[PDB]
Amino acid sequence: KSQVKIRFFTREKDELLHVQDTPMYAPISLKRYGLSEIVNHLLGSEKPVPFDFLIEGELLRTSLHDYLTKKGLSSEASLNVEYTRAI
Repeated sequence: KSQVKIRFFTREKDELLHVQDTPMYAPISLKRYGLSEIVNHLLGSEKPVPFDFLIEGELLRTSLHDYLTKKGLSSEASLNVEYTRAI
């Protein structure tokens, strides 16, 4: 119940901001800051880039947990998580 499967993608044109399609598990407690830590690690960022995250176009304003609860989904859901340079 503590983890949820996520896959990252971006519409950013900058190739250096592109991560692989690969799925991974994330704690449901994570919010924008934790998720940005994951993406910047995957990118091997020199200096960390501030990211915002969207799920099916809705800005992620709190935790993955809160999103799942709002949508009536269990953490057995697989989430398609968009990232963008911070708004």
